[PDB]
Amino acid sequence: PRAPRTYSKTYSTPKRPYESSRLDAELKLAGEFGLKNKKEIYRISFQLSKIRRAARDLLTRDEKDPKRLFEGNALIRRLVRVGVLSEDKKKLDYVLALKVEDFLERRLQTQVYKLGLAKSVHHARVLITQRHIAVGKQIVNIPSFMVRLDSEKHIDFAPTSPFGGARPGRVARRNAARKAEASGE
Amino acid sequence: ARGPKKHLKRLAAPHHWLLDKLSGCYAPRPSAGPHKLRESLPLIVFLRNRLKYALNGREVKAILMQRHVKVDGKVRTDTTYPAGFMDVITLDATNENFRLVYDVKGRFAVHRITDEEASYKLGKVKKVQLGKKGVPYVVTHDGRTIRYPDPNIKVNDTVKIDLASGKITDFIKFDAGKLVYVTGGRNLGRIGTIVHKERHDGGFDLVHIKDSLDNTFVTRLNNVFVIGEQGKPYISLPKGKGIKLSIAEERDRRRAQQ
Amino acid sequence: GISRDSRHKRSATGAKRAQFRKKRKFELGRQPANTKIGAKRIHSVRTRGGNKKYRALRIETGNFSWASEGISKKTRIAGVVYHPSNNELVRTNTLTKAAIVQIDATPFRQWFEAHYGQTLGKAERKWAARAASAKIESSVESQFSAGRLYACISSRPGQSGRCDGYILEGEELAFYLRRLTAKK
RNA sequence: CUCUUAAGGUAGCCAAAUGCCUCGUCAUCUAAUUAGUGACGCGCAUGAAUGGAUUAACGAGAUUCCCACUGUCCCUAUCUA
RNA sequence: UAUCUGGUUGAUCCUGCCAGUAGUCAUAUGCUUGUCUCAAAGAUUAAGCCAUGCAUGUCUAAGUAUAAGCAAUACAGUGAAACUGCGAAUGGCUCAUUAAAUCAGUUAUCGUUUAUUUGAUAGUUCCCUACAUGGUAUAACUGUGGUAAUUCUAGAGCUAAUACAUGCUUAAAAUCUCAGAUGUAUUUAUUAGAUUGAUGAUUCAUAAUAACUUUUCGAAUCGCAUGGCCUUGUGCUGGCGAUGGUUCAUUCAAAUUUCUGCCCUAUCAACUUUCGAUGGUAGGAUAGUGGCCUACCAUGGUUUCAACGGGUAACGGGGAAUAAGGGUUCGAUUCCGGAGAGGGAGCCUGAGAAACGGCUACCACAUCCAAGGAAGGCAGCAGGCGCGCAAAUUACCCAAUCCUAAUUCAGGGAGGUAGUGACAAUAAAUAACGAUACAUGUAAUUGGAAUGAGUACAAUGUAAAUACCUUAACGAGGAACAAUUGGAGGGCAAGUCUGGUGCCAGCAGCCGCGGUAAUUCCAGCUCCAAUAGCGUAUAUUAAAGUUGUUGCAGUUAAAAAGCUCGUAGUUGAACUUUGGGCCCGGUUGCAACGGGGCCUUUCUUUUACUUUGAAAAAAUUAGAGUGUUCAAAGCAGGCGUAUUGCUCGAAUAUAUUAGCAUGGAAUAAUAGAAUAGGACG
RNA sequence: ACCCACUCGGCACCUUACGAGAAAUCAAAGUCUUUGGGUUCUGGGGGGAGUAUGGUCGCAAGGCUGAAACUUAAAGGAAUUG
RNA sequence: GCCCGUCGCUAGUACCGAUUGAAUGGCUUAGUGAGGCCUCAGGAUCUGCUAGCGGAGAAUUUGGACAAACUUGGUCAUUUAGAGGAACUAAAAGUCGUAACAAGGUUUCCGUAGGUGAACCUGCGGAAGGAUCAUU
Ligand SMILES: [Mg+2]
Ligand SMILES: [Mg+2]
Ligand SMILES: [Mg+2]
Ligand SMILES: [Mg+2]
Ligand SMILES: [Mg+2]
Ligand SMILES: [Mg+2]
Ligand SMILES: [Mg+2]
Ligand SMILES: [Mg+2]
Ligand SMILES: [Mg+2]
Ligand SMILES: [Mg+2]
Ligand SMILES: [Mg+2]
Ligand SMILES: [Mg+2]
Ligand SMILES: [Mg+2]
Ligand SMILES: [Mg+2]
Ligand SMILES: [Mg+2]
Ligand SMILES: [Mg+2]
Ligand SMILES: [Mg+2]
Ligand SMILES: [Mg+2]
Ligand SMILES: [Mg+2]
Ligand SMILES: [Mg+2]
Ligand SMILES: [Mg+2]
Ligand SMILES: [Mg+2]
Ligand SMILES: [Mg+2]
Ligand SMILES: [Mg+2]
Ligand SMILES: [Mg+2]
Ligand SMILES: [Mg+2]
Ligand SMILES: [Mg+2]
Ligand SMILES: [Mg+2]
Ligand SMILES: [Mg+2]
Ligand SMILES: [Mg+2]
Ligand SMILES: [Mg+2]
Ligand SMILES: [Mg+2]
Ligand SMILES: [Mg+2]
Ligand SMILES: [Mg+2]
Ligand SMILES: [Mg+2]
Ligand SMILES: [Mg+2]
Repeated sequence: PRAPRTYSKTYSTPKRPYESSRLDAELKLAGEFGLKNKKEIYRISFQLSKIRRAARDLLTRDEKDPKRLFEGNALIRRLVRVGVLSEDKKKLDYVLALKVEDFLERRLQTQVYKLGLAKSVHHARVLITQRHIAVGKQIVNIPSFMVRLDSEKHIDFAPTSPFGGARPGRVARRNAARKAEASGE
Repeated sequence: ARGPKKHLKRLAAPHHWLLDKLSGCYAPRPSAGPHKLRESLPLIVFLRNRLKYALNGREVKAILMQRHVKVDGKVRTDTTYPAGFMDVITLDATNENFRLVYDVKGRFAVHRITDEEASYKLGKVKKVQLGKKGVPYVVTHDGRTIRYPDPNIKVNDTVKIDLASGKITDFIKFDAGKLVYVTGGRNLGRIGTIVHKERHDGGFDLVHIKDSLDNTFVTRLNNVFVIGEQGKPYISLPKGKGIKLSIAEERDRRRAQQ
Repeated sequence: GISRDSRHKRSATGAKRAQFRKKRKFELGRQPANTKIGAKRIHSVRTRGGNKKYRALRIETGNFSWASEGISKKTRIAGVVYHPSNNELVRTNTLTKAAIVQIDATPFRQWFEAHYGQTLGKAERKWAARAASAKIESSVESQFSAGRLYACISSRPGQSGRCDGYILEGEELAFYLRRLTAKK
């Protein structure tokens, strides 16, 4: 048969299901960032834990070690490119001190709201899901996109999806066709 | 198990072919031939994955059927002909010649050469034996036998092969200070000079190689290929000349084009 | 058939081995040829690789070498007089490697007369050149009076189909005559 | 609880060569068993040197079953003195 | 992400387990189920039994064509059948057997076979054809049939070969025998093979002499072009190939093989050796080594450092889950190796099979029969029965991947595609925004926008599709286009709400609730948790420092043998070159840390250990780069145009058992010279 | 023989514990999460059960070795107050 | 207050058990032994060469080794029936007594032996886990 297909889980559930403080913090994050459920928070914390483990294993190595240098520089480059890690924190010790909100901020659902394209995080969510937002010349209909700190200056409405283009929509068409008859002629 | 295997499942093919994981269940099994199964490079791989001229194995067969491809002077219409080290692939249509050599990463690099030097090839002398009727001969790395060799040619030497008359024109000996290619192991694809040869009678002979960057590595005698003297290779070396830059320096060279 | 594997033939510790890999063709054995004397009957056995072996049964003639002068005459084998491995092969007159047989010796006597001209057992100066260093031995020549030479089979009749050999000499002859006179 | 004895049969064992009822009841053995064996025991009337229980070996002792074997029989016939 | 909590008590601190908790490519099962990608899937119980259909055939220019087959002066094209050759020993499936067996890593073949590929290689053949031999040969074909029945085949008449069997031409030169022989293949003997090739090492390669073969090889083959010279003749020479062929080498392989490493068990301590067990000699057999087998001989071989025996619901490994570290558990299963095709055994062909979609017999099943007989092997693909807690279509296709063949063309249930599919995994619809009233929120007080879930012109995708992307039109107000699964005493987030029942019905993993005041049952409302998922059962992992090497406990909670001796095992006091010093010199900032060279009385026992290097397949893991739209993934891809194109990549680390190479000489062991049989001349 | 002082070895004792322990208490039951001097044996919740079975020893009584099914949320230790 | 055992009922689990019990599988002594292979033969009829002499050769057949399988018996292992026997556990408001916890009213407990409906009693030696750390 053909080679196995690799696949991995992208989240991890909490050890304690019913910790009230964790539940309140998770609900705060979901309300602030307009998240669908706790699985998005779980995914972000899982990614943060993977990054933290990598940075820890690198930090246990001696300084100026070839592997530590290469992999830590690559991880710092990726994090600053995605904009999760600030430009003044390229040390690999502030990587460990990263938080869930740092990743949640670089979300396309967060960035569309922070760029004024939407009135709320939920408005940004529905606008993205409805193909109304284009990152470059490409429609991105997924709230989790991790804008790369250079597409941020390019997040605009799509040529389709009639908030940044020519067409007047689909419900406006039927509304006009009904208003023309309701006018009398 | 009851006879020789004729299939080659994917993920069992040599990794230096850089085959797709999910293209199919099977990989092109190198037919019997001059070099090896592992150390070879099927013409279908060289034509559909390294040159991108053909898109399918059917197109590879179509290319091969019209005598277009030529390996070491002969047509070699075999779809999975085991082309290997120092073999010369020449196509009369799209007339350029490649000498199959190892890049720094140990893959068979696409190395265009000229017609004026595609005529010859190099070959490591695998053995020196007396054949029938007392006629001495040499067996080379590519399974070639050459009768009446120079009486000074020993094992681990290299012989230039005309590849038109199929005869020895020149020979390089194995000695300290000679340019050598690494044809296997971790250092596969590196190029350097012989520093010393530790004997290890009974076991495996070890040879120390020093590249032009003064990096010194030891490797088994089985996978070293003399290619000349330092600064004068008898063949055209690939783009990297077997330097084995570290990963950091490779990243720097990659980022030096912005 | 006959198996040469070590899956039977219990281990050196004495443990009985369980049976895996039911008998394989590449491990096969075959039955002895048990080469007899007279009325040559050689059969071809198709062996591994498409090769061929020759089971010689009932062999009457063989190529025997003197090895003192290098003649290697073809002769008739009379019988088996000694066998280091089994006296039953002597009793049944079975031809096999290392068997002590008696050969006709008349081609060797004829060669000796036509080469030296020295009346072993009863072109002019060639015999003079083959000079007085012509006596062979007091035990190799005393057999010529009876016209039978003790020889040792050197080929494997069941393997090659031939029953070649060499005429015993020196300490080998002395040892084999001592064995013969001890057992007869 | 009574009546009652010198003591009221203990340890054991049993339809046993000791149990009437009785061809006792259950199981096994068999197609079929008043037989045999193993169990049960309010045991007419088992039981401790009137020795109790069990025992390897032994037995021209009594008994049941199985294999072999065969005129014991089916079913008789023939031969010798 | 190195975490605990509830339960023994009137209360306390412990031991200690039960219970809770989270994960599981880990199996079921319940409820629910809208979208995209990805796709496990009759392994567990039965390697149990199988109806039916398919899964291995194959032709070029180049083996054989008189099809009475097609087509417009031998056929010359195509081409049925057949002969011939090759393949059918690959693949795919399954895990039953198997515990030093397989397997893994690592060795050897100076101990062997090797179809095929690639390269090289053969002037030596004959005791009245070579301008080319025979049927001793026949198939298909033609015709006559038998049988109820099978891929049954009989008699008769042809016909060919790269089928079968014979059979010459190659001078020239050349060395021995007394005119002949000396090629190569086989067998034996002998010689050289040095210090005239090679290896660490050979009786190696090779050569030579003498001979020997139920006798090999040394093209009586085929296609396309036909050229040149000349006495123009059936003249003489000369191309490119195909096929075949002896030997060597090579490759694909195979077969043995070195060393080390397997789970539980002593309620297995002795095992093997009569009937080979350990070794020697010789023979036989093998492709070859070898007690592989035989004859003789010897009494050996293994074992508490666990042999041998027994169990495994044991194929081994790469790996998987969980994991602070150490570990624990799993691995039938996408790759590698092994084994098997109902159980055995035997064997033909073939290079390669002890083959099973090959044969033969037995055993067990079981099929058709006209009862005479004949035919069987789904642990291949579908599919059926049975077994069960437990697992899908009797679909399409060779378009990719490759494989096979005479080979570009044909074949392939290999494979791919789709159907079934909440195995598992990735992304994330069920609404968003205003106006108005009340106190940012609320009340079915209203509005205009947006979209895909669907359906569908076309198009893309595809072998044909289907689905995905992209979209003409349609396709929201209860946006009814209505999200569920378990809970609300504690653990553990969420009610002392209302009705019901009243130690009943029931809940409750545990503690417990319910006996008329139920925060626990049955319901309504509300609320909680996760969410297209949630619960339940079993197993396993962490929690478990409740298996403890790290790292447990033993006075009283379970546990110090009644006591001493003592073998194996484990462990074992100290000591032998240290310290001066002068130089050369690398890495991080003149200083530190790291090496080497000299003296200072100083220039090849045995191991363990440790450093570095090769090694440990790929896939998987970690990890670099890369906008699959993100992501799981994949190894892609990227950049200026109207090109007649330039280019980066598919790294790196990891296995430290065992073997190999190498530096060191602390630590631990080992031996030197004592009746000197000692060290240097 | 006795006294004084020291010393080695021994049966123990008193106080205090830096320390240890759950505590009772302990100069070891200390030098243990700052966990490693060497070594032997034993235990893994309570019952079933030191039972059944097998082996072995004994004249016997019994000794040594020694399960499982099943069942249970406690059993137990020290201490406090009644 | 707590509490122990016999006995009686119900349910479940395991054990012993006559039956020279039964079934399955492994191994194996002995006996028989298919089949192919090698081998000693054998000669349908088939064709070549001069009544002869060679070659190919089916049926059949000798002896071997390889050996399935069967029968007999033995042994091992795993399941399983069984009259009867003898325990354990759960549920318990059943019957009898009160053995232990207070000096539990005979201090308790251990080893051993005997006895008794039952817990238990008694003898011998031991322990304090005793109800005594104590009479220079
Ligand atoms: Mg009585
Ligand atoms: Mg009685
Ligand atoms: Mg009786
Ligand atoms: Mg009777
Ligand atoms: Mg009496
Ligand atoms: Mg008597
Ligand atoms: Mg638990
Ligand atoms: Mg199955
Ligand atoms: Mg296979
Ligand atoms: Mg030789
Ligand atoms: Mg031998
Ligand atoms: Mg396993
Ligand atoms: Mg198994
Ligand atoms: Mg496996
Ligand atoms: Mg299984
Ligand atoms: Mg496999
Ligand atoms: Mg097989
Ligand atoms: Mg089956
Ligand atoms: Mg078979
Ligand atoms: Mg089949
Ligand atoms: Mg098959
Ligand atoms: Mg199937
Ligand atoms: Mg809905
Ligand atoms: Mg859609
Ligand atoms: Mg409720
Ligand atoms: Mg709460
Ligand atoms: Mg503990
Ligand atoms: Mg106690
Ligand atoms: Mg205790
Ligand atoms: Mg000792
Ligand atoms: Mg020491
Ligand atoms: Mg316990
Ligand atoms: Mg107490
Ligand atoms: Mg009392
Ligand atoms: Mg009293
Ligand atoms: Mg009392």
